[PDB]
Amino acid sequence: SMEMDEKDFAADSWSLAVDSSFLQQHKKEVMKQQDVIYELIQTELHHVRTLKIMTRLFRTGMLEELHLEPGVVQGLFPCVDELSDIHTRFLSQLLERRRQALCPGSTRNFVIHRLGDLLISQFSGPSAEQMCKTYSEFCSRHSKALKLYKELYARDKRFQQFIRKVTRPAVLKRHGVQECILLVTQRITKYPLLISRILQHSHGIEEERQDLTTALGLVKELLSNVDEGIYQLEK
Amino acid sequence: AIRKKLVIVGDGACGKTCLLIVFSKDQFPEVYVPTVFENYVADIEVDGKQVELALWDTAGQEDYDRLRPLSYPDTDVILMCFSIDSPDSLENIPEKWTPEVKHFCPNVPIILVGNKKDLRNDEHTRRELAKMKQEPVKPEEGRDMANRIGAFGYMECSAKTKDGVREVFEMATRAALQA
Ligand SMILES: Cc1ccsc1C(=O)O
Ligand SMILES: Cc1ccsc1C(=O)O
Repeated sequence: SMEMDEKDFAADSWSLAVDSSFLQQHKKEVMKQQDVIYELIQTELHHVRTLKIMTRLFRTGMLEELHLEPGVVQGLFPCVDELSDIHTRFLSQLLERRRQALCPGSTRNFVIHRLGDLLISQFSGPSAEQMCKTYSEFCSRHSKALKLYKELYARDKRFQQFIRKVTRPAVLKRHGVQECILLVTQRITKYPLLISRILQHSHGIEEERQDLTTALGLVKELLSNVDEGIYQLEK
Repeated sequence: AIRKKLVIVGDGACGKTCLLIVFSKDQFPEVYVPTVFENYVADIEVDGKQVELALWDTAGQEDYDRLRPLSYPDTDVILMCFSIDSPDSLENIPEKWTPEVKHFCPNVPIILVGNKKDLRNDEHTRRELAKMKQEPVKPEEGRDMANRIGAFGYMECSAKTKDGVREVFEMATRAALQA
């Protein structure tokens, strides 16, 4: 994670992130729409940070300090590079939308009016196929990854010391190995709740209401396809 | 501090997400109520014992039968939620949620929780429910269902006012500590 984006999403809401003189200029319904879009981006930033802890802190640390066999590390962190690629690209598109919407002279005041289109692109065509394929593989390997972690922690002394060392800082409190795996599995089922609530406050422009409606249907088709393609693997 | 895992289950309108948010901040959000809950590790001290209680929500997974059980591995305590303003959510407890939680979490204590107790004497709620020949769930109907499903205990709270919230999570911690 980078300081610029962490500071831009430090506040608990869009209403507390923008200047109060900018907030006063907007209707209550616009503020409600913007608060939900801000939560979607803020939680997408946290999700990409979860994936970076898995690849750079856990996976890479095990390869370079413990000299663990790549086959074992792959079993602990299935599809983390592909997941990182999908969500960093989605996040870049979300943050670019906010950046274009900024008022000149400001790094915090903005209104995002056209999210639906970005959501239709993310959850359709090649990117939707890559999310379905990647999450069907990840979620089928989820139970095996937890069992493999538990076996290593209880039998290898060097592994246990490495875990205790890298998870000691207060910024890793919610992000142990198993916690990261479940945070990733649960991410995809958060999208319909966020999109439905953005849609609830996006009736002002009929084309945006239609775009959000299509995006919601696309996300549900994705989730149904992933759910149908899962079978827990066992070692 | 020992580490324990709590999972909250129940219908989409049972108020499970709001309950996790209000407990983890010790505040009913005064500006924006978040749509989603990611996770949280609560530092709880109950009856002299210090515990790290990891909190998880199942909201959004209700229609996905193969994704939902991935939240269950190594759960130490289940909070099974229903809304007091919704007798229909109490009806889904014994034939839908209870068999699933007993299959994926055998021998794990279940606390049955009646959320939104502040709505029990709300006029709007009593008027709305009467149009479908219903009424807010009575405390004794909650106790009977808890006894029926073999729940560890029965508790009530209101995420809106915070009443009973701390008590639910402290009891859940005690239940997770038992053999
Ligand atoms: C056996 C084991 C290994 C890492 S966590 C854990 C547990 O008991 O939950
Ligand atoms: C998916 C699940 C649910 C309860 S245990 C378990 C596992 O695979 O370890």
